[PDB]
Amino acid sequence: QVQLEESGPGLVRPSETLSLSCTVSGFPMSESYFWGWIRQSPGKGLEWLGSVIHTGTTYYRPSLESRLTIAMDPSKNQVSLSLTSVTVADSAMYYCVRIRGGSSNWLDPWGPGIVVTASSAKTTPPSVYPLAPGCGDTTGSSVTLGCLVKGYFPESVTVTWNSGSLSSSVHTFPALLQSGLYTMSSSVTVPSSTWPSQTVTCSVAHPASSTTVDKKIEPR
Amino acid sequence: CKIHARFDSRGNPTVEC
Amino acid sequence: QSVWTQPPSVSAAPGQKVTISCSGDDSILRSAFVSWYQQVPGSAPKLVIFDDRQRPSGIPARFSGSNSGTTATLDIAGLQRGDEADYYCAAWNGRLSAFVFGSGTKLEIKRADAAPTVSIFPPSSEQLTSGGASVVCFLNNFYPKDINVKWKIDGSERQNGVLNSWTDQDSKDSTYSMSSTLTLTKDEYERHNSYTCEATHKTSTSPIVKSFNRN
Repeated sequence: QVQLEESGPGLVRPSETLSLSCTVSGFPMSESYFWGWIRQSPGKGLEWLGSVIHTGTTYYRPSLESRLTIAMDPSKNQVSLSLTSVTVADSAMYYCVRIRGGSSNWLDPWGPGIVVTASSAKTTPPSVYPLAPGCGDTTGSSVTLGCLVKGYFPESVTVTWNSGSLSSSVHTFPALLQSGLYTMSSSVTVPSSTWPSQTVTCSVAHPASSTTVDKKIEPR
Repeated sequence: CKIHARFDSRGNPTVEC
Repeated sequence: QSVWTQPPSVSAAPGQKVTISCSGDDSILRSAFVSWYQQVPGSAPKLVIFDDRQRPSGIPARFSGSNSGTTATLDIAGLQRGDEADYYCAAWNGRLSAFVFGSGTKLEIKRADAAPTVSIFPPSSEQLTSGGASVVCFLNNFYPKDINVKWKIDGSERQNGVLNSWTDQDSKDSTYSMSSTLTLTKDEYERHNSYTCEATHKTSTSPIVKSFNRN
């Protein structure tokens, strides 16, 4: 079965060209299927950009056709997107898709997606802060801890937890933007018998700034 | 009874059987 | 149209059935095949119906589709908690010569009302070095989504400097969670003793109150 993976930059400047590629493995690109691109702006719906087939035939979204080129290289096993004169409104998650065309026009499978921000703002790594209970807090059979992630740009970060218990009782809260910087947080719940008697650490990855930050949650 | 046009293009209307 | 018309939301309990509609101008869907996509928050869309009414291998028979020519429908029967997702229809629009998606429909799965588990956290010493101070309150695993959070500093209500963020519906237990963050300067923070987060939710007329005292 078909395997798709998008690659490209997470941050592009206004008026520059966005270039993405998609590696297609485990399926012949010379079969009768189109290869295309879909995008989704944060909190909004799906938008078709266009598609291409090995014969050279291409279809584009009418509003973007002047700025968009979608092409393929079947030896390299790649489908490409090139969107010129980018604006802030081009920020989105971009997905590569295989398309059965003709009268069907179904999309299966989809790549995992790549987040792309169009902005003039500078890349900024996260500051990460431990959230431990206040002194004298009354402990039930479980205890919640957290990490607060502030002051980064652009999206995204990933927050993971390491604990003695290997609890997956984790909540990751969506990031909010304020004066050009995002803030988010994450909570983990573990049995009170396992913290602070065993370690709980959060790890925060921000690929855009090539930064990873760990914080150990220690009692106050 | 709705079927495909009898796949190297996109947007072809379906036809009746 | 350049986007097909769908209702914004539908909601039902496990075991029940929902129907989601997808409409265009007059009978524009008559000679087009409609497909449907399930998008669980945090993941890519997944094909669930194609060619109006066919299911890919692996998709269960409780997903079904129809296309009357004016309107296409996705039926989801025997609802399960993992069906929570945004659902999108799609089809070629021959009048525009472009592939068109629907506006999307969020499916909420119902459950019994549940009160939040509330936890409060003072600012870390490390943050205070920045000159800022965030006091954080987590309100976890509650239903329904509607909730009110009040912050008090030394028993007095604080309205400015509060940011709230909600999770998407949980795929295993159908609950929601929320973070509330009060941001003050370090100097403000250090002028007061008691910090309180109060959560009012339909599960009780009494707020759930969590506090800490700096001394």
